[PDB]
Amino acid sequence: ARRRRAEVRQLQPDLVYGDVLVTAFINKIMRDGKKNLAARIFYDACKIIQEKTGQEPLKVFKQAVENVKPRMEVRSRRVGGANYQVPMEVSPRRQQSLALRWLVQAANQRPERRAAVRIAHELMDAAEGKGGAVKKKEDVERMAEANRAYAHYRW
Amino acid sequence: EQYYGTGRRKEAVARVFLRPGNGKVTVNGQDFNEYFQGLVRAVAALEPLRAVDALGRFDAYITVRGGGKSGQIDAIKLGIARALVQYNPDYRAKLKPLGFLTRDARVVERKKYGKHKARRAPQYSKR
Amino acid sequence: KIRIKLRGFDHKTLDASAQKIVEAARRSGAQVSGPIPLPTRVRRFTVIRGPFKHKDSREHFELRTHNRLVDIINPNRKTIEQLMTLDLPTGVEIEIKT
Amino acid sequence: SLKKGVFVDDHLLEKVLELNAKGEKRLIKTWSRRSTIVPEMVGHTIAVYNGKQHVPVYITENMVGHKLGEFAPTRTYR
Amino acid sequence: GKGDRRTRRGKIWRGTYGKYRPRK
Amino acid sequence: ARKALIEKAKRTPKFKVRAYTRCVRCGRARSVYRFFGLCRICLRELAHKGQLPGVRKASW
Amino acid sequence: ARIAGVEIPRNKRVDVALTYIYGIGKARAKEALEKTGINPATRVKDLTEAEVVRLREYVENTWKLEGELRAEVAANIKRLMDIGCYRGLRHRRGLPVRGQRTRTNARTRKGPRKTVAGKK
RNA sequence: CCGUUAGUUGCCAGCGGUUCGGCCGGGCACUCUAACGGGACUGCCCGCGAAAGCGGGAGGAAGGAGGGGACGACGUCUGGUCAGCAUGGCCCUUACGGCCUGGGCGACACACGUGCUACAAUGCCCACUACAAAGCGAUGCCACCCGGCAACGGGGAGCUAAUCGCAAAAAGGUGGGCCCAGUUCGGAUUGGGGUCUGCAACCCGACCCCAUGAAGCCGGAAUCGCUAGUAAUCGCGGAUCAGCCAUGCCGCG
Repeated sequence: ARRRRAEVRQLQPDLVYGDVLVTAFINKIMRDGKKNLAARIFYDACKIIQEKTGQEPLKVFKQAVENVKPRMEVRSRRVGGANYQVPMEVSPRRQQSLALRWLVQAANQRPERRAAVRIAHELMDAAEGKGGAVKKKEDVERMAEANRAYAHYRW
Repeated sequence: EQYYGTGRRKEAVARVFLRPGNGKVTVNGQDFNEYFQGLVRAVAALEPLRAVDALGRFDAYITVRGGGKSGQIDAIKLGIARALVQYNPDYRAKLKPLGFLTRDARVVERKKYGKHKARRAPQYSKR
Repeated sequence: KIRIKLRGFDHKTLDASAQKIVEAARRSGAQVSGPIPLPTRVRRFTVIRGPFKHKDSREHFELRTHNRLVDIINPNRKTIEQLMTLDLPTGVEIEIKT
Repeated sequence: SLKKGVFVDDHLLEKVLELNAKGEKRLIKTWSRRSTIVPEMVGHTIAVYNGKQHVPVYITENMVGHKLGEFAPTRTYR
Repeated sequence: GKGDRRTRRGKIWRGTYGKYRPRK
Repeated sequence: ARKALIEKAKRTPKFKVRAYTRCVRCGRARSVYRFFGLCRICLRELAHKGQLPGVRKASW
Repeated sequence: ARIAGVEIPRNKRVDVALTYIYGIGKARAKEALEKTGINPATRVKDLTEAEVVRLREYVENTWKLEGELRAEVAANIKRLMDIGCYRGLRHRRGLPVRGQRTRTNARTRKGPRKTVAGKK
């Protein structure tokens, strides 16, 4: 990215809820370009949110994400000596990136053997605001506060 | 009585034939959902109709040959679209906005010598 | 129904050479079913550019056999006139059949 | 590994069969380590070349079916 | 998988046919 | 050796297993393309001169 | 329940379970289950003494096994020592035997990695 | 992307006969095949600019180098190669030439590079299930029959190959199995029985089937690739070639 700003690569709407945010999340689930298998999972998992709660999946989903977005984080920095964990505001596009990435990672950290379940129970534990994703997210936010002393370096 | 647009996408070509009235869709002497059997995306190929409002009110007979499945899904998506603009020059100004009308040039880029794979380059060790 | 195959490394002197073979058969016979282009058999060579040890970097060489075909429905000698010797093919070949 | 003969060399057999009319010679030295040890023509000792020299190998019943090369190893300290 | 002579996958990878992947 | 050798590779020998190829100009054992009796080098050479017909600069 | 040698497979499917025998693989057990007509899906847990003997009988009989097999292998090799063929001194040395490289690899046949010094 | 030329590969697209296989009359529409052309120019609109141009909008398959190649200045590294070849010098000329048989280049206490196959459930097995995209084949590909669990062996039709064959695409989809285990993960190693090519497979071939089933539960310090049909992942072919140590390379999708 020396020359340009690079356009936020624009995604193909969810062919089932009509949501760009969803595809995004489907892609993060995908391994070796098995997009089919990936969507099976996301949807089978929306299945497991009715079969377990009254409310709409797209709604659990939107919400789980919201809780997992970090607002500040430490970026590393050169100074005369060694380095400084410099807290700074996290841009909206990145917030999204991190949320989804974290949901999928946290999901596959869970104990249940079948993927759609893991995805679901994590989605569920998130909107309630107590998944291991929201954990490794308060860890960031807290750590940006620990370092509040160095917030006079933000570019 | 009859309508045609040709779709292509990456080795795969679509023969589309629209007929008035109905809702059912043959592909290669097979039901749609029989050809694209639980392949999550297929429901996309007919999105050109959904956008015009002819959601149902057309029959479609289809040949489709070339390389592979998910391309064919898009191939059709062009056929359908092209075929129905040739049943209405007025079907431009709504299909073009979502551009179901652009061929989409993106092919397998070609394997280059010295690389492993077109871009993927071999493994440097330095020391 | 005389039907003839024509091979050639040279795509120009076939569509050229074996499509005078359509004048001298509509002008001197009767009905022709025009030149038909058979797909090509492309033999490729991959050669390491240097005499010694330069395994990445080579150069690509092809040898491309083009294939053209001609049908006429006229086994008379009002045709076999030009169509035996009346030449302009120099790196070409002929398959003769019915 | 074949089953249509036991691809054993002429020059050797000729020399064994012709030793098989009262023949008990040690002086027997081959170069065909490629030849199969053949059903029962045992008792003898054959000097097999390893590339550098021939080797006094005594031949027993338990060791038929094997090639001669198997008993004359070609490289040093192994 | 690909390493196992006695799987379908094994056979494919290896080029071969046999008991574990026949020729129809 | 490469003479008593360029020569020996011409005799039809006892057992056909021993039958090898050899670049017919650049008198040479390895990478001998069979359609040309030509060593990959003494080959890229003639190709460049056009002394092998139809043979060309490939590009796609 | 103790089929072969001194063998108690358990609680898993019999095709899998038969496996736990030395000299029985996925193939020889696919076989036994047909030549004695036992549904191979059945859990060992649940199957007739009838069946368990039909099995005992077929297996303990049809082929050499689990220990006195083991003994034949031990003694096939000590005989490969004979007067002493190649593959012999090779077993003697503990190095590969199906003619593979030794420069790199051969780790399975050699005790982990006995590292040394050298160079400049 | 579109057009013209062209009908043993395209089809009820349209109609008729179909033993219901485009197979048969029949047609090239379409798909394709391959030749030739057209098309994109900052040409058009708005805004900024002195200009070049920049940002945006139109229409268009494509828009500002649309995407990938071929193509490597003057020179640099006394770079590489005398073992491809050519060459000055120098040196051996019953031997530093030549011929053969056998061994070696395949050694193995160690150490590094590049890879392959894994460590599993987004997984593994077995079944059923055309989505085809380059190339090769008449001392060849080998359909199809029969023998064999199979490698393969009989037979044996077709193709000088858009006609016949390699050819199964694999990942996928459907069904069923395994249930978290060093396992139905993984297939190293070793025992055994065979197949093939070849004068010949000990050192030193690949392949099939039975047994044997190793380390490996995702890797320290380090460190490599890639910016889109790319990376990742799945197969397919070819060159050399009797066979093959190809997991390599060059290519296809």
